[PDB]
Amino acid sequence: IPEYVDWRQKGAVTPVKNQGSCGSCWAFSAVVTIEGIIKIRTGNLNQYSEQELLDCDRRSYGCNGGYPWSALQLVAQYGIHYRNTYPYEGVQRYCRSREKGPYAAKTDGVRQVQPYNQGALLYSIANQPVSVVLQAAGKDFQLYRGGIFVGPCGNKVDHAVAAVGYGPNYILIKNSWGTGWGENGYIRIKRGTGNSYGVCGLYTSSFYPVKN
Repeated sequence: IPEYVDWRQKGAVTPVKNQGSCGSCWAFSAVVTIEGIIKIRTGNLNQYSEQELLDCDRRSYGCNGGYPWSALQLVAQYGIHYRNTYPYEGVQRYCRSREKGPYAAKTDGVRQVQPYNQGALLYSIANQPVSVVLQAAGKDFQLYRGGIFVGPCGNKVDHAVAAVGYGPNYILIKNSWGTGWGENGYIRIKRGTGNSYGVCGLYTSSFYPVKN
């Protein structure tokens, strides 16, 4: 695997979104991984619906959090519509899949990366965008405005984000707090320090869709 990976540069990543005041990060995270794998496998770059997972994943808790792996499982079971056909509202509603016509994409399964392993995480990113969790509740993570983030932060993971690249010393993360946070909505988190949890517990729980 390359020294540098940036899926944004490769055309596999859509504009940064803002989840607003709804703890819909799980759905935002899952959707980056779907936009990424459809681009990789078809060549087409589309945006898909976070709102649809929010409404329809009843394993998850709407605006109160949820599971990127449950959302990924849903897109493998049923599929997902374009963002355009099912736009974000930042509130949980009725699942309206049914009323929007056929799904626009569907995957062939979900896999989990071996936890607590930087190497296994980096080999995944080299292949496609991956969904990861980290502790976002610390003031330092919240007030970040740029540079390689080294903490401080614990490992009480509470936020789902998408890893879209890496370099020699960082893992490149796409957040869902709009442009106004980090480096135009992105964070570079330090890697390669020998910490097994990863900085802000980044190697805790990482999944990605499979598409044949």
